[PDB]
Amino acid sequence: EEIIWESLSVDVGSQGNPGIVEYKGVDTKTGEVLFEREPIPIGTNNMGEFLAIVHGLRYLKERNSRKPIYSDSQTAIKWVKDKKAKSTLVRNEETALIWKLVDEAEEWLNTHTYETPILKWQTDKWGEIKADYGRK
RNA sequence: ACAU
DNA sequence: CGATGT
Ligand SMILES: [K+]
Ligand SMILES: [K+]
Ligand SMILES: [K+]
Ligand SMILES: [Mg+2]
Ligand SMILES: [Mg+2]
Repeated sequence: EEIIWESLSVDVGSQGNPGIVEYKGVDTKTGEVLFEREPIPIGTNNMGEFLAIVHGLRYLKERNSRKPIYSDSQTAIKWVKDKKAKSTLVRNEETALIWKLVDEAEEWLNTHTYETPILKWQTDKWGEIKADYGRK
């Protein structure tokens, strides 16, 4: 089982969990940063990992790319498969922004199609995903 | 347990 | 050490 180097890798970064959430997507081979989301003041790790995959799907579809997406998040991969983000984060004025983005990402999944393979990055074999923030 |  | 999730 080898890395598919022609791929997009995504990852979340946070200050606290729940806390400030951001994410980015990079070229798996070169590490070139392809997109970065502006920090969201309160969210969870798994909400951010979900948003990152969905953004990757939208980014690749816009560019007519058949590349797969790597994520290290078992949870977010399943949420994308199900088209449903099963977060426990409370809904209040401070979490409204992240919940709006998650709701909108789900809505995009339910109104669009894609063949993009969403693959588990095997951290135990390969080390940290190329999109990692280096904060742990 | 596993993945973050 | 704590949190988010299956
Ligand atoms: K990190
Ligand atoms: K990891
Ligand atoms: K746990
Ligand atoms: Mg991750
Ligand atoms: Mg990471």
